[PDB]
Amino acid sequence: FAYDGLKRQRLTEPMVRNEKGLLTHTTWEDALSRVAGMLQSFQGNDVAAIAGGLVDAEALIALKDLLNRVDSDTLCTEEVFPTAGAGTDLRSNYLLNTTIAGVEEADVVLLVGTNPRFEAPLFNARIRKSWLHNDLKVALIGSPVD
Amino acid sequence: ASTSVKPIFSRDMNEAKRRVRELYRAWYREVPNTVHLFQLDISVKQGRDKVREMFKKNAHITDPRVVDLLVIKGKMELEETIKVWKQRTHVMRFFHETEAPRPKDFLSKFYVGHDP
Amino acid sequence: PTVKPPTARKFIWTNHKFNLSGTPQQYVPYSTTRKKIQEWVPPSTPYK
Amino acid sequence: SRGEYVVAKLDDLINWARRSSLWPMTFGLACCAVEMMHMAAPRYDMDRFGVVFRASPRQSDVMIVAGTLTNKMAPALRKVYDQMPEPRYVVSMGSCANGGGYYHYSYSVVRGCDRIVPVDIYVPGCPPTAEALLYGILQLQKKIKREKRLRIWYRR
Amino acid sequence: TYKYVNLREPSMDMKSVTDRAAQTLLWTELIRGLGMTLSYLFREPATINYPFEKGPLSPRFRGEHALRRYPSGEERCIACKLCEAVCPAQAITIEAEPRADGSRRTTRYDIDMTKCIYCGFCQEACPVDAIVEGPNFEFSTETHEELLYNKEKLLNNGDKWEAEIAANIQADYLYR
Amino acid sequence: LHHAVIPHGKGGRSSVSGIVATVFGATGFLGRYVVNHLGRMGSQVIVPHRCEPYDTMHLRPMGDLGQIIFMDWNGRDKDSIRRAVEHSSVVINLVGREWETQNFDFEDVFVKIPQAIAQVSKEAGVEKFIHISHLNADIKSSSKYLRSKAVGEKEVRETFPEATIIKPAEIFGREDRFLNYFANIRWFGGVPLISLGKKTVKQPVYIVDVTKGIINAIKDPDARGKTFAFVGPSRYLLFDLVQYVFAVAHRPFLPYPLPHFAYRWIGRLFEISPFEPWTTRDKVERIHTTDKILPHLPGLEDLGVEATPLELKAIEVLRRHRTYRWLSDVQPAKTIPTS
Amino acid sequence: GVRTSPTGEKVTHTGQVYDDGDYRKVRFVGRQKEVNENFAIDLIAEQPVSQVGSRVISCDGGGGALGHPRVYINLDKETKTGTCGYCGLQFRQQHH
Amino acid sequence: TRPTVRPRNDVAHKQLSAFGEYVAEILPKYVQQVQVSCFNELEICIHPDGVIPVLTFLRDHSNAQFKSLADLTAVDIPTRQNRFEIVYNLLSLRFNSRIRVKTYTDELTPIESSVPVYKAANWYEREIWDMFGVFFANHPDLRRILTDYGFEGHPFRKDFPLSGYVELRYDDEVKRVVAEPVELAQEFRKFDLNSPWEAFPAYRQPP
Ligand SMILES: CCCCCCCCCCCCCCCCCC(=O)OC[C@H](COP(=O)([O-])OCC[N+](C)(C)C)OC(=O)CCCCCCCCCCCCCCCCC
Ligand SMILES: NC(=O)C1=CN([C@@H]2O[C@H](COP(=O)(O)OP(=O)(O)OC[C@H]3O[C@@H](n4cnc5c(N)ncnc54)[C@H](OP(=O)(O)O)[C@@H]3O)[C@@H](O)[C@H]2O)C=CC1
Ligand code: SF4
Ligand code: SF4
Ligand code: SF4
Ligand SMILES: [Zn+2]
Repeated sequence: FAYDGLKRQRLTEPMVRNEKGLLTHTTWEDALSRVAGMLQSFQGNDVAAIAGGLVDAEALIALKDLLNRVDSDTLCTEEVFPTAGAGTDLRSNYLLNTTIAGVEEADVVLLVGTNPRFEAPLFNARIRKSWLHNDLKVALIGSPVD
Repeated sequence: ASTSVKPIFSRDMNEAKRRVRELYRAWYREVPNTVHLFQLDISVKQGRDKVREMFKKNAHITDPRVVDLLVIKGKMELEETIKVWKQRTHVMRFFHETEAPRPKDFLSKFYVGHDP
Repeated sequence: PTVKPPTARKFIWTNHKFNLSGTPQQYVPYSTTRKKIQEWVPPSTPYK
Repeated sequence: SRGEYVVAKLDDLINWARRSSLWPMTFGLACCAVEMMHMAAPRYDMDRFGVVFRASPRQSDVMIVAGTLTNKMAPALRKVYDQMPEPRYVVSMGSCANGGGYYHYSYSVVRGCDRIVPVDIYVPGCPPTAEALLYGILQLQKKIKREKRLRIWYRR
Repeated sequence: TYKYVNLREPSMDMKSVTDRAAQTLLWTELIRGLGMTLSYLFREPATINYPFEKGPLSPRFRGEHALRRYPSGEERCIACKLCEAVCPAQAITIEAEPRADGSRRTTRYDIDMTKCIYCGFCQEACPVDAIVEGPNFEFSTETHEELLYNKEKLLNNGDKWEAEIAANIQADYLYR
Repeated sequence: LHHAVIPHGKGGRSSVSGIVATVFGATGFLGRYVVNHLGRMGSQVIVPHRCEPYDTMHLRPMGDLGQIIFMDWNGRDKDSIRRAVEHSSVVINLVGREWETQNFDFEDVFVKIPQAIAQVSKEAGVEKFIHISHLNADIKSSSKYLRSKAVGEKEVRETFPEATIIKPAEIFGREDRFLNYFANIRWFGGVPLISLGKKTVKQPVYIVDVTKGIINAIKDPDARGKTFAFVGPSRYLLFDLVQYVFAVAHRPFLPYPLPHFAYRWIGRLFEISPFEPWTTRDKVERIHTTDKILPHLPGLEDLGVEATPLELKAIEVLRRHRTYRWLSDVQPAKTIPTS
Repeated sequence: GVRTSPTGEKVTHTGQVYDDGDYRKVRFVGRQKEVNENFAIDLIAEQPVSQVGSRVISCDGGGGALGHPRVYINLDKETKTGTCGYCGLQFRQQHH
Repeated sequence: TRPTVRPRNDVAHKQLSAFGEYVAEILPKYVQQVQVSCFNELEICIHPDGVIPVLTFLRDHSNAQFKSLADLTAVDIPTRQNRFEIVYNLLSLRFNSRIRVKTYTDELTPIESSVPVYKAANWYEREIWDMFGVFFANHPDLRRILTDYGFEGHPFRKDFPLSGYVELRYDDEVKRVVAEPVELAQEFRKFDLNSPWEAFPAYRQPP
């Protein structure tokens, strides 16, 4: 039921700041040229990037390559993940290694600081299916949510 | 067994290429008549350039059956032009004189729309 | 109609209009639906 | 007098002459030609309005495009229109000529004869009844009765 | 059972040969064809005095479209889109949403009168007698745009032809 | 914002280009081609017309349904001008007349009307304004046509400072009165040319080139408040261009000189016609006026248009004047080298 | 009912009207905008509620086979009136 | 008998079955499958090499005398290797019967023209080439019959778009009718009508 938010508050034209500091519509030529000028002037640490929660892999790689060609590596995300240790070098360190369908094979599940009912509703539903059919023992470390 | 296929006219590319050249000669000799008969405003040089462009589009084909069909269709196209079954509008549909040049580069296609 | 008049209803035209094509009163088509996708309106104040 | 009076009356004379002697060249293309032949039939007898049954292109005043106009036929319909002496009018009869009709989404059909020639009157139906076509012709006479060729020339 | 149309042997007696010679020389059977057209000259013509006289029609006639109302003035259409599914020419375009009072009503109802084949399937499909083809056949326009009807035009036709549309439906619904 | 219509589609007839154009004088030669190009790409075109609606019928098939809208307007009525530009984003002015009538003179059509359109357009908030003048617009010109052109050109630039002004040479095409003018003189025996047509240099331009310049000027943001000069690629002597026309038309060529004072006398005679005069005193002055060179003004190369040689497009214009079908070639006309 | 926006253009029963700076308004210059002045949402509100003495009532829109399919409307709730899904006529139970 | 069910003619079903075996025995070299439908129509499925033999046998044999070619058409089934299916409908006036003969081809394999057997196949095969692109060998005069001159493609193929790739228009600049890429002011709306519940169990296919 969130698709109707794809019909409000949409960005439909490129916009740049005018002499009064407000955003006015412009063309793709003017907006991109104004961005390339600043990008060329700066280099290295002076260029950074942050990725949001709905960005696709195609856009992530393209932005990283563009920022690499000015010798920038500050390609950041909004969702923290500890880099101490192996960091984001081994995929097993930041994946659901058992897989969603693997919960049906588990016999003890330990939940640490997470409300999967709202973060991953269809992952919580899979836990209840094992709880209901496989008599799965579930333990939680965190606030006592239903 | 599997690659055994009944041919149309040619048994190998050498035989097929013979028909292609014969068709090319027939088209080359015909362009002056088409320009005069249809009162086209193009020149004979433009017409013969168009014939060459059409032939060079299908220069990567290596299947004799596919080439025979291309020649069979080409012969039909020549027949419609020689006998004036076509009209001045049909002949001038190879040149696209009314379609504005479509962009070819990424930036030009990026501005107009979403089609790649 | 004099012998068997039509049923009266409040929404029926009381005045009949002949064919209006070619006159200033002619029908002009248009889309009867509202705008589907609303666009974001930038703030009316500076930021820096 | 005023000058505008003489020109106003001369317009009526030539408007009356042109609408009282409409000679149509009928492009019978599909079923709509049958309903066009029933307007020439005794019941409606278009000949009694001054509208002859058929005329050759060089002496025709209005072209009635009656039936589906395919891509193959489109070049030939324009050629006949170009060779009609002026003033020339075009009546689009039926859905097929009006906008494509039943065959609107076909690969071989012109989606409306107004893509090839200007149209003065559109007669709707599939087919329009012979009386609905006669209403279009009579509606073309009134359009010609509103012409102001000389009044406009007088004010140039 | 069959019959022959042109299997005859003309008689060859002098009486018959002279009859055919008289026909060949005296043009007898051609003058007989002049007597058939002379008779028509003295008959009453079948022409009617249009527009003062009109050709007869029936209650089933399929003409210009119209959207109808209930006696209260509420629109009959409840945006079910059956007419849009059955339309063989795809001449109907419908968009709907809940109305301010919650009812199921259309926001777009267009008939492209240049795609329409005036077939009547839309009024057969309609379960509430909302969309009908009225008795008007005299709505030719001067432009192609005047024949792209929207909901306002169709509701104006209904309020314009209800007196006559209601009577025709009353005279034919028992056959439906 | 209430503009930037966001073009959609693939640039075709049923596409949307985002141009809402009011074309004044769209029922003439140049306007016929401007509307066609605007409607080809899917533009909303408003066509104010003064003539009979029958004389705009050739424009209807140029756009999709609802894309070409026709209105009545009067040159001296500001309200009619207001109705036809209050919704447009660009206004194009093609009003003009090669002769003077009893009601409109060169002051009316080339000064007052263009100024009225420019003034009303400014009040209505029209972003772009294209105005057509002549390449030979000069206040010290013998032709009253070209004098009023200069006066009006200056008055538009002040009323509408951001306006784009195009200055084309004689435009040649199927419906032109330039090549068709040097073909109907056969009706009068030989071809009279002042000084035998040796002291005049012409640089004609093709109609489609002028049309693509105007369209590119609408989409080009650099054309605001800029003056252009649309000229052909080659320069010709009036004698060797008129000779070419007859050569292409395959008509006999019998040129003979005629003094300037006598050529105006016959032009004075043809002006009595209450219909389109065959020739006039002003027409004779412009036919023999040498085309100015303005190297300091952008041409068709700055708008991305390549000028079409008169040789390529002369046959199509002059085919109808030939008397035989499938006759059976002519040599290119002599051209004045640059520098 | 029929109302006019702050530009002189009438508003349809679907709520449609061109904005002040919409170029599409040029189609009505020298012509008119077709609007039906018989808004059905208003007219159906003029119909008095029918007072019936049973829990369940049926509506066919009036006219038998000339109306709409026969539906049955529950009237148990005493806080609202049972409305017909087809024609909009409202029904109420007799005080119980 | 049920008033609403089409009655069954078992006598004619037995005759057509017997003649199907008759043809399957006399021409084993080509006949691949014979079948009779519940509404009593006989189909002979042949290898494409057997067009001239099988058709000549049915036309000339004394127990066939199928002297009229009622129709000749093609069906495009893209999921088969040989997508095209050539169908011959023949009528016998001596025995007051009808037979259908089916063969197959693909885009590049030609099929021998049957003009020698039935002269009616001349135009019927020009229409198959024009609408489906099947080539017929030794056809006296093969060329487009229905489509526009210079028209590119084969409209009746299953992968050809309904509205085609080009549309015609008159352009006032070039003073002629032109062809441009197709754009539709209203796209042909596509309806998914098939019900997700099986309707005819008798025709169910093994999984
Ligand atoms: C003792 C005195 C002796 C004196 C001489 C006696 C003369 C005896 C009579 C002589 C024979 C009669 C000759 C009649 C003319 C022959 C015509 C002929 O050749 O027919 C054969 C021809 C040909 O007939 P066929 O097509 O069957 O071919 C005959 C020859 N074969 C078969 C071998 C090919 O027929 C026609 O003439 C066709 C007629 C077409 C005309 C259609 C219009 C007719 C409408 C009727 C008009 C009436 C006119 C009245 C005018 C009045 C004016 C004031
Ligand atoms: N053609 C050429 O060679 C050259 C053209 N130009 C200029 O380009 C513009 C287009 O000229 P062009 O099309 O070739 O020639 P046209 O005479 O054929 O075009 C004239 C147009 O302007 C209209 N017009 C004339 N007077 C009036 C008036 N009082 N009120 C309203 N409209 C009027 C005409 O309307 P209507 O026909 O209905 O009366 C017509 O539509 C002109 O300004 C011209 O000076 C400049 C250089 C060369
Ligand atoms: S509009 Fe109807 S009657 Fe006319 S040609 Fe088309 S299908 Fe036939
Ligand atoms: S009459 Fe037929 S074609 Fe016309 S709108 Fe109704 S269903 Fe569609
Ligand atoms: S007109 Fe009738 S069939 Fe069409 S949507 Fe409305 S109620 Fe349904
Ligand atoms: Zn109800």
